[PDB]
Amino acid sequence: EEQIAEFKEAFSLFDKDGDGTITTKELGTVMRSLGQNPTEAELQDMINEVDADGNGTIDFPEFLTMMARKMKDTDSEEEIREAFRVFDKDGNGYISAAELRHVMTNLGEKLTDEEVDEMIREADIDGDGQVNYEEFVQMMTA
Amino acid sequence: EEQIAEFKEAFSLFDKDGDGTITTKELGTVMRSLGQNPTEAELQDMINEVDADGNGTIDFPEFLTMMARKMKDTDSEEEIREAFRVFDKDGNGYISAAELRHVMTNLGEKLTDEEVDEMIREADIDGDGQVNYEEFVQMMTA
Amino acid sequence: CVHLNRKVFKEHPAFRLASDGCLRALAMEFQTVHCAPGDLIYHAGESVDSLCFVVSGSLEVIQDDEVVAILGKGDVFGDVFWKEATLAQSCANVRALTYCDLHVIKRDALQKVLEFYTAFSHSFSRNLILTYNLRKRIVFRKISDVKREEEERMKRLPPDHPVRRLFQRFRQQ
Amino acid sequence: CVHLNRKVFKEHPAFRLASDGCLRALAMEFQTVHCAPGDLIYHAGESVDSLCFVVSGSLEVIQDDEVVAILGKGDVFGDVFWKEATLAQSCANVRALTYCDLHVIKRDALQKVLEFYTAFSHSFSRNLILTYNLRKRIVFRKISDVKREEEERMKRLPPDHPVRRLFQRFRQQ
Amino acid sequence: NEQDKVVLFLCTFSDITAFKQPIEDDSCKGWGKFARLTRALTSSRGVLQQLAPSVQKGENVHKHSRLAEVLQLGSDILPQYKQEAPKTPPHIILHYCVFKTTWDWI
Repeated sequence: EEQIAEFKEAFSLFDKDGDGTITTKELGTVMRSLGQNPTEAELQDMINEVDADGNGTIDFPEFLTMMARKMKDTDSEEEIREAFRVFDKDGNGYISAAELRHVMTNLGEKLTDEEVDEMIREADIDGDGQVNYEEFVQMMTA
Repeated sequence: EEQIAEFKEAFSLFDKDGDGTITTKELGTVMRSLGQNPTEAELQDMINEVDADGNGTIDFPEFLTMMARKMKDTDSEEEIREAFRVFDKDGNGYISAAELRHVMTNLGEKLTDEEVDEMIREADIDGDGQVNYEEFVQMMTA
Repeated sequence: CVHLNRKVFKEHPAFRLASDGCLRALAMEFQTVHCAPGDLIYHAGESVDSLCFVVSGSLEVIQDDEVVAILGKGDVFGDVFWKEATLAQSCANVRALTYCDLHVIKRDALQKVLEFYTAFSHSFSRNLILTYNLRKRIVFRKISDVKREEEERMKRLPPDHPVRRLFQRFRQQ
Repeated sequence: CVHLNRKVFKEHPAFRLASDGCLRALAMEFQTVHCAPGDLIYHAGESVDSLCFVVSGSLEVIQDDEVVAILGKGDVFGDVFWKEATLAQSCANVRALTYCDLHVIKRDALQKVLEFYTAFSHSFSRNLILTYNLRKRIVFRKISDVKREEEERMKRLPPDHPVRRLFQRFRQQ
Repeated sequence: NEQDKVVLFLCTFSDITAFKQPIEDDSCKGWGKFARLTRALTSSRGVLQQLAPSVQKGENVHKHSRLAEVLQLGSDILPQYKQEAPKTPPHIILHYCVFKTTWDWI
């Protein structure tokens, strides 16, 4: 999620030329400096088992799929994050009152404008019209 | 009532010479500048239907009768204004305690001097011995 | 402070029974107040929270443009605090005739001293007659208005329904 | 102080019934406040403990980046204290347009004066209409957001179980 | 705005009551309805359009005068709602100006 850009230093530390192309020779070099001696055959098996393109070179959003695989968050954390994904359609980290109006139309339960503004304002704490992930969980707690 | 003197600018704006004499020719001129073209016959009908003197010229207290006709105030406002007219005999906008003594004699229910002074003082707020229209309605409310 | 308020404490019969410690506890809360001529002390409707001892000069008490009491040297006005136990509005203006020296004492401070000196408080209540109660309303009539009303009395249900109601309210008062 | 706050006491219909003693007791607790342009008075969510009389200049009331009321000469804003009897947060910022002179009065001092002058307090409640209640929230919609939502409405139970619960909470609200 | 975005609607009001027609649902008189219309249309006729009612055919002239005040204002009062610096008319130099300060120094 937010550590996706924090992995970018590690991903630039992966390749030796820094080309966005995960070489087999560069991976063998970094494992050899790690202290393991793997064969190139099992490293090619790892390439064909990891890469979605699968051409001897992989990218950083091509690793984002494996990052989403190895993420594996909790129960309630994934619940509120998926509720953020369906509840914010733009995914911009904020809940506009018009976004809550659109998901009130898409929920089936239609609410008034005063009630939807009161739901925003009870949800909001800093008071800028949009609520945060923390402001979302602050009412999803109890 | 209080707008009677505020109509005096309009009444001086009615006549052209400003003589206290509503001319038929001046009324035809001001309607012609208004954008209507009435005949002088219907304007003479309006003169004979409006003026209490009825001589081709009318005055400002001669219009005060039509102003009292077209006043047509509310129920409770006219009630408290007529209660002011019977309750203040001088009509001076104030209720002296001796005025309340005279209307206590003319009401039939005679009260003591201490009770009539207490009625004045409970009625009065600014405390000058006389009460106002607003001080009258302030106890006539509830 | 006892020497400053000796002009109260030697002249008043309420204070001729005061203990020495009670005299200290009173004089530390007294305030000497000088007033100019025409510089009034209490407005009409002002809160009377301080009974004042006029130790010098003369004062007049104007209720409804009429002088009601002249206060001279050694006269106590204000409100009887220990018996009233509530704040009231002043009935009358208290204009100052001359350069006067009063010795006021606030209601809260006087009540503190009288609650602490319980044996003195009964003597104070029995011996301090207020010269003019500023709380109580004095009913009267002006002679000019009585004369004009006699002239008018020699000259002289649709209104009563929004009027007798109020009258009955005043009967319930 | 009555002469300093004559700009309130001669112009407001709430104060045209005020007694002389009540006028003194109000003006001793009034505070004239000068503000610079762009120097706002109440924040969003600040406690509104002081109703202000704008005796000079002009103010704007910004709720959610939108001007909601322009206050001019002789306009009263704040919160209706004697009827609310509780402190509330301000709904909106109150930015100052020009160099303005307000005449504020704190809620506690105004409540003291209105509790002591009981005959005046009813007249104050009947004659002081607040120009802008800072307590009450004004619901509206922005035209640009309504236009974008109309564009989105032309373009368009596993989530509902942790969501409809909250919805029902809002139904209980 | 200062950013040239529209932010307010100024709508200016006047009365064309006396210059259109009298119409009443109920009245003491047609004369009374005329009196109420003359009491309404005051700020134009009784004040601004005072050279009109002596002359005749003044309806278009009075409407043009009352609208031409606001029409010249449609270019004059474009106050733009900006917290801008107050300015003097030109050919009037400021007191604390840098040129005026170095002029006073020389």
